Amino acid sequence: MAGPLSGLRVVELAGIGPGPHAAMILGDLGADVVRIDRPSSVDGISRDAMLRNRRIVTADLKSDQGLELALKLIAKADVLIEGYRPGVTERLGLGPEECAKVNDRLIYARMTGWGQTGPRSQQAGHDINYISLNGILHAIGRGDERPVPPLNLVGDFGGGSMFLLVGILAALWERQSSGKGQVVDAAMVDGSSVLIQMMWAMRATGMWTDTRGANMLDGGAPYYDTYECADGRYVAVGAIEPQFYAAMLAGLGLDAAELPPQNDRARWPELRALLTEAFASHDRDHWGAVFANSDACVTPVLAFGEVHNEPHIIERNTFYEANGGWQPMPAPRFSRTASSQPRPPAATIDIEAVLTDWD
Amino acid sequence: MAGPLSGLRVVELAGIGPGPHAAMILGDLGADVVRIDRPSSVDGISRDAMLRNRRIVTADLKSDQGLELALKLIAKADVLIEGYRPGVTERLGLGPEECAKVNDRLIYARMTGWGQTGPRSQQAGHDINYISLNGILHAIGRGDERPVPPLNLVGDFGGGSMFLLVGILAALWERQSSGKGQVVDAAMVDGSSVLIQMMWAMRATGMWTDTRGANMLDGGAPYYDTYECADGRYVAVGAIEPQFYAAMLAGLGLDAAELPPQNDRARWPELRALLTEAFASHDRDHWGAVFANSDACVTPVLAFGEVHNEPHIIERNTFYEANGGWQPMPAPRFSRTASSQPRPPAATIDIEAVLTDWD
Ligand SMILES: CC(=O)SCCNC(=O)CCNC(=O)[C@H](O)C(C)(C)COP(=O)(O)OP(=O)(O)OC[C@H]1O[C@@H](n2cnc3c(N)ncnc32)[C@H](O)[C@@H]1OP(=O)(O)O
Ligand SMILES: CC(=O)SCCNC(=O)CCNC(=O)[C@H](O)C(C)(C)COP(=O)(O)OP(=O)(O)OC[C@H]1O[C@@H](n2cnc3c(N)ncnc32)[C@H](O)[C@@H]1OP(=O)(O)O
Repeated sequence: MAGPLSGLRVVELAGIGPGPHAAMILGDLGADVVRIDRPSSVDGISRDAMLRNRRIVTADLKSDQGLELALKLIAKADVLIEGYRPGVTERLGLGPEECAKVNDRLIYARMTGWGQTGPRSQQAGHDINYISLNGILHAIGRGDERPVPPLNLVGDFGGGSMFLLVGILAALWERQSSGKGQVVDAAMVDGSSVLIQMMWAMRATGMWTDTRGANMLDGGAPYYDTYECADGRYVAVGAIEPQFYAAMLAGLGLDAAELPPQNDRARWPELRALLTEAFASHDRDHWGAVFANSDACVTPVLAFGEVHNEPHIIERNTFYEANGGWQPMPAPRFSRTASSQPRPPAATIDIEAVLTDWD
Repeated sequence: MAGPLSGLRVVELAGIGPGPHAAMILGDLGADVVRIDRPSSVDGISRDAMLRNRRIVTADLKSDQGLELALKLIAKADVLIEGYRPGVTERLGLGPEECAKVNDRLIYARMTGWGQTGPRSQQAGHDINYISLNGILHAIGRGDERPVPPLNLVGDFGGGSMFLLVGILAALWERQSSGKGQVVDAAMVDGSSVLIQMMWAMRATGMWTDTRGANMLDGGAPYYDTYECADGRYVAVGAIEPQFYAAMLAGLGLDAAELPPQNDRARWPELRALLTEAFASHDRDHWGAVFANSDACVTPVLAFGEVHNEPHIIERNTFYEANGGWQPMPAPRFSRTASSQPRPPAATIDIEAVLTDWD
């Protein structure tokens, strides 16, 4: 199996959102990932590209046979991933303490939103809930409107699966001294809070306020925002540094002497009005040309369906084609032990066949 | 030094955004992290909490002595992090090949937005630019408005630092088998694409559209969005699963029989209006009480300044008091080798000291 995690063995108790995303990435980087789903489920080969780089197996974990086979897989593996509510694996007989009895090398990775304990620890939730409690959601969107969810990128993935991954891999490094596994407790409410550490840093030094839409990086700054062009499509401007901002102004045709200072916040309304009228005067693809190879920090805001036509995307093979759609190639990239193209979802395998393989 | 990464040595070439965030998380988990800044920028003790769990040293990397001292660190280290444009470390004489001469075990980690090669590889940029090219930014915000940046959470951190960490720690695992380092190439345009793999998966199966504000998780669904309350504050609703949705309706006082179907998208505007009126008739904290211990997936949207007073946050110690204010405690969490509270940024030390300390 190609990639730096060749030889790493992972058991994933099938759930939704962060658990499978983390499992995907371990698979992507060469891990041997076996996913146990319920029989009531799997009516064919999966159509869900997120289940790439998997072997799927079926097993009623409520039955004693189910549990036994499961504990035999875990015995032969380096990592377990579960993202059920706290208590669920315990009650199945697949809890950490049970796992520690058949494999004290196990990295026992627990993916939740609220964490393992505390008042919300049994409440159902999704991304939007976890980021609502720690200040993140409130910071996202225009100042004249209610907050807008940043899809499920910040709680589920950035602050969720990715922290689970770092935990697993950090724990494997620990396991190199100690010869012992341990439990990784990844909660979206915690990981997302470390994800936004910069805002907490800036808040402390007076460089970030709680007012939505009134900061340097939330859309409040005219030089860090999107602009509507003549065709109704958009560009993004990120020209924070003064030298990049000056480069942007020259490409737009605006003389710096006729504008308010870049960082005179009291005159941001005027500045925005000027930049707005300028970008509105030509179409997105015009601005893409003007600013290609410039440091002006102006880029076209492409829709998903146009991404496959962008030269920089094509040339670095950020994406590959698979069963009626582009999908992203593994990230990040490795010079010597490169990942390979992901293996698509495969039909279910037998749990005995797998135990054989793992010897 | 507490945490799973005790004994890991990291040299960080000072930069902005994702590199410092990665180095911070490594530090948080107990890595020994030495950050080389330039003499010209360091003054007092840094007031940037992102620089916690560091030793800071200065050095003109353009001098003969600075280059030498730096190469002697890297000789003794496990990982190097740099986040300059491609070619920059090569020209300083700190490129991968030069480092491979003095330490074939080094994990050489390169954090960029656009990657190591390709047409955009020398273009200045910020988060908003990287996420504009791969479809992410276009998908964020309300449908009748221009896209809104989700701060710098998705390119810099979620698809940036976190992928640099996954690559560093995966490469360390590969090293245990191979005896050798390698180069990790973490590009924000790639990582953020993998971060949003769920949308590409959903797009392939006809369950995600390129129309902004018309999807299950972008704010277009009335059961996955924020709602303004009687007091002008907000709740988040995340009631995707029909059973949680039913529980929310009961708590709102709304008879399901009176309402359009949860997932009849043609009638979402109509459903939204009914839910809007309901949420508007009481204040945020009222809804917080009503739905505590519920699976209705309704949570108060707290501003940063309110987070310190939420019971669930307090009791799990998601934050600690610092210097200027509250900061996120390390994530994720480890049962056996737990992280300690971060060490605040401490004054510049002398590079020779570190070399003594390390050899
Ligand atoms: C993309 C998205 O929408 S992402 C979801 C975001 N949330 C999270 O993942 C955080 C994790 N915590 C949670 O909130 C939950 O996982 C939820 C809310 C997503 C699901 O809630 P629930 O449906 O109550 O599931 P919960 O995790 O509590 O339990 C799963 C059940 O399946 C059972 N189960 C698991 N695997 C199997 C199996 N192979 N065969 C049979 N039963 C099984 C468990 O034993 C449990 O039954 P029980 O609780 O009645 O004893
Ligand atoms: C918070 C935010 O907004 S963060 C996200 C920003 N984006 C990225 O990080 C992507 C990757 N990095 C970059 O694209 C760039 O570093 C930018 C766009 C951020 C800034 O561009 P530049 O200012 O041109 O920096 P670049 O990386 O090209 O080079 C930095 C210079 O610092 C110099 N330098 C670095 N360390 C030292 C030192 N200790 N002493 C002296 N000089 C030093 C380098 O030698 C280089 O000099 P040179 O090109 O003049 O030979």
